[PDB]
Amino acid sequence: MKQPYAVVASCAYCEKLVRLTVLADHSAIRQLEEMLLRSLNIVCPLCTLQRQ
Amino acid sequence: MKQPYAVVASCAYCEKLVRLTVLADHSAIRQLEEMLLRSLNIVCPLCTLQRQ
Ligand SMILES: [Zn+2]
Ligand SMILES: [Zn+2]
Repeated sequence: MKQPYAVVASCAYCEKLVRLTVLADHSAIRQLEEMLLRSLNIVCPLCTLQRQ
Repeated sequence: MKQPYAVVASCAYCEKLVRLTVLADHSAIRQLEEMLLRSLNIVCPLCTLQRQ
């Protein structure tokens, strides 16, 4: 069962919160949240272009 | 070494392309791309709110 899930994480560069939605099984969401702890950061729309 | 990486994937709901940037080590990016094959989909801004 894939389910919709709201990901919330601080931008790599500016620590603004970045919100994105994914559709994923339980284990993928658990995996993603584990990645977000240390190994992966998401980037906000402005920093994704460069200027904060 | 974390590096910036442009993720491109089709929206779960509408198959519009969704682009996001992450900062991640090699193995995390490999892991993410593996997830995107089957177990995880990202969702575009409009579908993230509901109306396509
Ligand atoms: Zn930012
Ligand atoms: Zn969409």
